Amino acid sequence: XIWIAQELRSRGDSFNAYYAR
Amino acid sequence: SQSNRELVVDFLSYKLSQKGYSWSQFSDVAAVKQALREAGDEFELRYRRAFSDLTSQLHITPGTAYQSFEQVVNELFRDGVNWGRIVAFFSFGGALCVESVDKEMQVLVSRIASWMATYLNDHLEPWIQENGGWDTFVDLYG
Ligand SMILES: [Cl-]
Ligand SMILES: [Cl-]
Repeated sequence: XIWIAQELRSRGDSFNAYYAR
Repeated sequence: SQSNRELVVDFLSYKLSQKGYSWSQFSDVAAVKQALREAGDEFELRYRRAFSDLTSQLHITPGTAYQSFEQVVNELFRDGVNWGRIVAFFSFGGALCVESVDKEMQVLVSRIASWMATYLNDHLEPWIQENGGWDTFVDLYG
């Protein structure tokens, strides 16, 4: 895992927020 | 779907190669490919610590590997899909593959590749096609 998925999700989202059109 | 499988193999092969491991030895079995490689490189460099967390907290073994993979990916995508989460997904599988080889569980490489391609084709493809397919990804991340 829960914590590992959470880490990946939050970082994926920050990455997404920067690059999203 | 065959193009998706080929995308998974391209990424995993690249990430293995960066660690000095060849696809031909360790698997028992173009603009999009390049964008994903670059996005993967950037994601992993920027959040290196998250990937050491993964290999320290989860001791993969062939018997528990599938259940653990599916639990991580299901939680990752629990409330939706976006490009950032997709990049995290590819990077996660890449890390798992390299970890498997380091730990002498290299039979898992082709299995992880299969689990990723299945998840991509069944569960991520609907969102990807609804959002302009992989060419859109190339636009934003290439
Ligand atoms: Cl941490
Ligand atoms: Cl959630």
